[PDB]
Amino acid sequence: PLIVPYNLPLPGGVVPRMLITILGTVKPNANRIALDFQRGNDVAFHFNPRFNENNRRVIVCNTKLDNNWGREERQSVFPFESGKPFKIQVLVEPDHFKVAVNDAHLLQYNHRVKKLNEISKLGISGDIDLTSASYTMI
Ligand SMILES: OC[C@H]1O[C@@H](SC[C@@H](O)Cn2cc(-c3cccc(F)c3)nn2)[C@H](O)[C@@H](n2cc(-c3cccc(F)c3)nn2)[C@H]1O
Repeated sequence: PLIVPYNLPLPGGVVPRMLITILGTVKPNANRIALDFQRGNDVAFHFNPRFNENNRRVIVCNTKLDNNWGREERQSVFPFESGKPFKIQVLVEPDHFKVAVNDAHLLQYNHRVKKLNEISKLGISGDIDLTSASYTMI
């Protein structure tokens, strides 16, 4: 039963074969969730499920550099459900982040920030009850 927003340090940055697992429950009437992999003030990977963008559900992914957002990558497959428990897994691969939700592959995000060892914090925010956030090496 962790506090949101939650900041999870990633000691020494991310590395290929690192697996991050987030367990929680989506609040009723949730509007948004966000995972922010941070390199200092920059956001290397922003993963942003939106439950009502013009009455559509969409996942927006982006990178923020020098306080400016880049080109969005959008995914219309939406596995989250208001009120229900979820599992997000982020596997770091050499050329992308690989995201699975409830054990089903969802998307890959090509690395725009290439100093992977400097991506050393994960922020978790939005309309969820957070149960656990951890990492391991596979
Ligand atoms: O990009 C990423 C950014 O977006 C902006 S909103 C502006 C664009 O969404 C508009 N737009 C559409 C398009 C486009 C591109 C292709 C197709 C198409 F149809 C449209 N191009 N630009 C949003 O404020 C940003 N944010 C979210 C949060 C946040 C904080 C706490 C909790 C939480 F859950 C989230 N903090 N900052 C972050 O999410």
